[PDB]
Amino acid sequence: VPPSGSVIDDYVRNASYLEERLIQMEDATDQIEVQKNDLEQYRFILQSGD
Amino acid sequence: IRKIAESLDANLYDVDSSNEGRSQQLAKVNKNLSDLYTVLKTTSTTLES
Amino acid sequence: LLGNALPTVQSLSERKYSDEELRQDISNLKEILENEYQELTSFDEYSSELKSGRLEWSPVHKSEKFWRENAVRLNEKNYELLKILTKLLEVSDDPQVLAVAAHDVGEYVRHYPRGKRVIEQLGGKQLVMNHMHHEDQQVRYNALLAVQKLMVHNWE
Repeated sequence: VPPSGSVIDDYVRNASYLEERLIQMEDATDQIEVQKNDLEQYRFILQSGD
Repeated sequence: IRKIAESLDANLYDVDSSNEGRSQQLAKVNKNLSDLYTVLKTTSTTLES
Repeated sequence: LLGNALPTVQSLSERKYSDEELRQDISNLKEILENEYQELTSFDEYSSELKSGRLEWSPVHKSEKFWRENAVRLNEKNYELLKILTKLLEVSDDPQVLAVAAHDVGEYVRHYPRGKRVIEQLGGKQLVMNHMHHEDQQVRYNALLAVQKLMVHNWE
């Protein structure tokens, strides 16, 4: 087991960074897809103009 | 009709009575969906990367 | 700027020491390190930095807790200075400059909800789409962040 420096806190830091980095980036698809679906539904609705 | 529709499984919208007005509505609502089409691809490209 | 010792102060404060001297010394270092600048006004300094044409990162740039009442007075000139900054960005090629502006563009919605209409009247959405594929990784990453939060919060 080669000695490992005190960069354990650096690991803590970058993990605590990546957590929100990925949370904020992932929590968007759930919305962006439903907005797409709603707009597309509105489009077919309007397709019956006659 | 409006306040009975929601009680059951329903969705509400609004549409212009005129015809070319509906055409313009279609054009304006169609303009702003390519961005929506692309954004998911972008975020995925970031995610898997 | 170049130090970023903020992580270090807590790291060494928590760890083990038998001496009676450095314990309070590190606390003094931390309190004089953060209070000096992190506890400062922004809008005046924001204007000073933008008019100079020099844009960089600073605790003001990313800090948000002290950004609960800046937006209201960012509208004094109808965002004239900030829209001009966006224009210079459109005529700028420095990746750091590209990213810093979009950061606060996003901060707009993150703090101020009703400023969406002025953003719409900016017309830079297509330029954000163009920025999506610009060569630098940071610029397109931050642009995707900004546009994504804009679109999602636009309904929010």
